[PDB]
Amino acid sequence: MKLKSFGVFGNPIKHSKSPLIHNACFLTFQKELRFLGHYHPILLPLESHIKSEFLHLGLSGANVTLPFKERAFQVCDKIKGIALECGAVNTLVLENDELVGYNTDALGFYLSLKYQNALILGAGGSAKALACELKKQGLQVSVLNRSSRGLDFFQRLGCDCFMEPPKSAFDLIINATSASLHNELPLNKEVLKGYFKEGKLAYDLAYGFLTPFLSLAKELKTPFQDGKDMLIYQAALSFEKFSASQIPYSKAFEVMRSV
Ligand SMILES: NC(=O)C1=CN([C@@H]2O[C@H](COP(=O)(O)OP(=O)(O)OC[C@H]3O[C@@H](n4cnc5c(N)ncnc54)[C@H](OP(=O)(O)O)[C@@H]3O)[C@@H](O)[C@H]2O)C=CC1
Ligand SMILES: O=C(O)C1=C[C@@H](O)[C@@H](O)[C@H](O)C1
Repeated sequence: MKLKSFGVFGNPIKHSKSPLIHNACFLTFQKELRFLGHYHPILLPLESHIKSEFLHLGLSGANVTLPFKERAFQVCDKIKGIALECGAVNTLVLENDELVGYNTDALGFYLSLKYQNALILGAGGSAKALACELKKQGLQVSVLNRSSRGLDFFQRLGCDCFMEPPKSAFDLIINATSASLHNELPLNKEVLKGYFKEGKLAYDLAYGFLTPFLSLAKELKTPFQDGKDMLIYQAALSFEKFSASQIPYSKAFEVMRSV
């Protein structure tokens, strides 16, 4: 049997539960796979090059997490599937000696979600995949962000874009910023309170602890959900891509969910 190398690129990366759930799958499916796969956390400098590192490390496949998903989109040799509409790549696979990118956040988020409009906080890789997905489900989408960079993408999708918080009600209030993992609110506390009091679901992408955003939803008795189901769904989808589409995602998902 041959060894194959995988990982997850990020900064920070120490929080990531992607190694745990993937490694479990690589062991569970080793015979099917006919290789011995191992998945590492990989802390990348803010100014390194995703493609060069992937190649230098000899990876067969990787995930990409904050703050690299839009950069991954720019450096792939080839993009496939819905990533072509996401402006963001979270899944890398070496295919035909080329670095190919995919996006599993869009469908992972779809699957994780059991609504007519949405407010997305955040403009980065995760927010782009989400906005693309929600617009496809027929939702109205508004995007509120700190900065005005990277908003052409949301305008062309047909979203309403803001730097000043709109005074209107949103069913879904989604925290797709990286504030939580640096552990601060994505927005002013009082503004956020008003959104929650009229909202139906507070959704934070961060997983593994109670974020300031979700603690405040909790405090107000607004229904809330963290990033765990999305993590596992996108992970499974990626694993399917890692396997060259041999292991079906639903098979990975059951192993990942239990570990
Ligand atoms: N459910 C799950 O398990 C998943 C969760 N998500 C999570 O979503 C988060 C975002 O990831 P990703 O999109 O790749 O990261 P990016 O670095 O691509 O984007 C992060 C965004 O958050 C914004 N932001 C950061 N700090 C603040 C702040 N204090 N206030 C308002 N906005 C802020 C940034 O704005 P600016 O440009 O102004 O800095 C940027 O728009 C991460 O925590 C990631 O783990 C991602 C995938 C899966
Ligand atoms: O925390 C993680 O390990 C990840 C989170 C999301 O950004 C995913 O998109 C990424 O592929 C892996």
